Amino acid sequence: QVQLQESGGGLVQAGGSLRLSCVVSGFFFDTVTMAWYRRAPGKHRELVASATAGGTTTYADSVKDRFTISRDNAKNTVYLQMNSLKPEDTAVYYCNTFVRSLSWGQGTQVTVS
Amino acid sequence: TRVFKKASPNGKLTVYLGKRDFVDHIDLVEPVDGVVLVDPEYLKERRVYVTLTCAFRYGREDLDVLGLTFRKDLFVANVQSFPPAPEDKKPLTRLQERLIKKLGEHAYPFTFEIPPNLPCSVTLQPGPEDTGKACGVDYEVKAFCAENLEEKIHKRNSVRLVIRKVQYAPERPGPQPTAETTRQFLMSDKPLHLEASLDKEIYYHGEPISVNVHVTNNTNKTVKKIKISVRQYADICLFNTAQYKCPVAMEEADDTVAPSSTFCKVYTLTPFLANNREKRGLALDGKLKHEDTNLASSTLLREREILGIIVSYKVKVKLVVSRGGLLGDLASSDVAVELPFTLMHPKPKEEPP
Amino acid sequence: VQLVESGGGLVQPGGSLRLSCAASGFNVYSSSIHWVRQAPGKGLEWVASISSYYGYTYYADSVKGRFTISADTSKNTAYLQMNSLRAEDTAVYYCARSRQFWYSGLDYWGQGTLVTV
Amino acid sequence: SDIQMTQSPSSLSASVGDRVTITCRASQSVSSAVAWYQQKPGKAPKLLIYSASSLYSGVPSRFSGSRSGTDFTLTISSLQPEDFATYYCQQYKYVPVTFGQGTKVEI
Amino acid sequence: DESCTTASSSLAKD
Repeated sequence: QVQLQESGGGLVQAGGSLRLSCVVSGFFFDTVTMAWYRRAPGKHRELVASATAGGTTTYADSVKDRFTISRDNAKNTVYLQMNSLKPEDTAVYYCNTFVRSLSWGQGTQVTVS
Repeated sequence: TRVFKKASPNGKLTVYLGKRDFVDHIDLVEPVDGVVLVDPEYLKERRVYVTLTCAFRYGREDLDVLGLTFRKDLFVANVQSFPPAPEDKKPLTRLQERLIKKLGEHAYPFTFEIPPNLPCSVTLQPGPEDTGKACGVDYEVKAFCAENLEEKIHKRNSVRLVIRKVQYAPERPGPQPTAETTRQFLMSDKPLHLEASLDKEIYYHGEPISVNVHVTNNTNKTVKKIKISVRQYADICLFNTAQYKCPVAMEEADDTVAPSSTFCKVYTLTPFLANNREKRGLALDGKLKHEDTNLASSTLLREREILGIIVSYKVKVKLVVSRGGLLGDLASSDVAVELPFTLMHPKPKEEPP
Repeated sequence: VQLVESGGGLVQPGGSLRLSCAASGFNVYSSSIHWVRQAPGKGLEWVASISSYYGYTYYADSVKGRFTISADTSKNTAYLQMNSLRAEDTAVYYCARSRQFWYSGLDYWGQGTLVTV
Repeated sequence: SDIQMTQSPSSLSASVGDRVTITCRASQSVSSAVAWYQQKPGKAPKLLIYSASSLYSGVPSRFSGSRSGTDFTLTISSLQPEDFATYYCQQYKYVPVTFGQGTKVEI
Repeated sequence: DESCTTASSSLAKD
């Protein structure tokens, strides 16, 4: 079985902040990537990811300079900090990775007014 | 539209293909285009291979392990997707550039060309006590990560994907399969003339076959029984060449033709699977995993000799004739005729299976 | 090309009916035949399916053990034996056909027969 | 267990010329196995769409199908006077095949 | 010591 759960995320006002996290379930998480994707309303599903263990801070440059993308070992989770959130930042965020090519959860969801 | 994906157990590799069914035309093959996503966070090995393997899978007769097979290769082609090969310079398909647009720079295209005159995907029906792998001819795409080409590939560091080579019925129907035979007996002066024909040349799987039968009995004898049979002929040329004739459907009408009279009747036969699960060796269309598949489509050849398993069908019409008289039971009294025809799937007007 | 149902009417609870579905213009070994019922004012519920080509039968959970679907391929006709009928089984029983190679929806339907229990 | 085919809305009203969108979400993943049927009252069902988006032969071109993940959309671009009926979805990737409750479109 | 099943992902239109 594979449990995945994006955690948090909801109503947010512009110029504020967020925090998200998700835990993989089952795998021996020794050597790994975290191939996060994220969606958009009625769109192709696209990549924003980083953070294997050992110093990986990588981005698709739409969302650089703002996201403390950060993994974890003992909890077996990996986080997402957000700042000053854009009408393009409003989306449906997944936490996939092609370790088992995880069928995703349901995605948290935000709003900018 | 959609695409297929499959990941390795350890996640380092994810093979992408556009479709599983590849249409085999007369001489050209459709290209095998796809991409391989290699995650650079884990790549260091500096060489990723993808391998196309055409293998003959069979079970060993001396081993009592159900499903235990060995694969004899018939065609192997390799492409080094990462880094880009210094020699190989190939154009990308529109599908491929879309895949690159989706995944990003970490997606490396690969394109394999299957040469003509190779066997199509055929699965031999397993026996009652085998539940494992399926024997016959199958394709496999294996993409893996290694230091060089000699090393034995660990299965967790790999991904295999079954694909099928299929054929469809020709657009223009061929000439009507007809056959006649003339038996002149030694001690008899009038001959026995048997005529049979099919309504057309191309049939679909599960479609009725109409056998126009014309018997001209100018003899003194009487036709006692009419045996109709659809037999699938399979020629397997690998080490040696073998052949067998296996009846897959039949009806024996006891219709009798009296002397000095004519006969005309329409017989209808349908070859099907439901009454054939107990047989061994029957040819079936390639399986993806272990799901049931229909009777093997007719093999289309190119005029040379082709490796693998070549399938064909003929209709046999057999008259059982009475004996006695001068020569007793020494001389056989059977009369046969054979009628080749084409059994294939119609061209998909919309979407693949 | 025509599908025709038969053998409907009123029956007291606990009675039986036998449905016939005469097919014509197409075959039985290249088509799979299905029965789909519709309760008065309710939705569609699949109950039975037969693939003569593969010799397999499929049933809805509500009819397992009570309904038995068969086919006379020589007469191009399917049959559905229905025992232990209850009042909730009252519906219009449709005969439908699908392409065996391969399933592309139920493309021909009969006018249906009324069964009141 | 049984695949649940949540079809929504159960009923909707629109005028001649409106673009009608009938969604139907499957409780679990169904690949391309979606059909759309047209049944008129007292009449037998008519096949409209097969293999999620492939328009069946002889069916007017105003009908089209789409798939976004496990969501499926039946669109009637230019609503014609005879397209008022009950529309059913169908999954057919897993046995047993189960149908949706239906969406009755009325003027 | 295992293998994932063959799944099916998205591809945008153009």
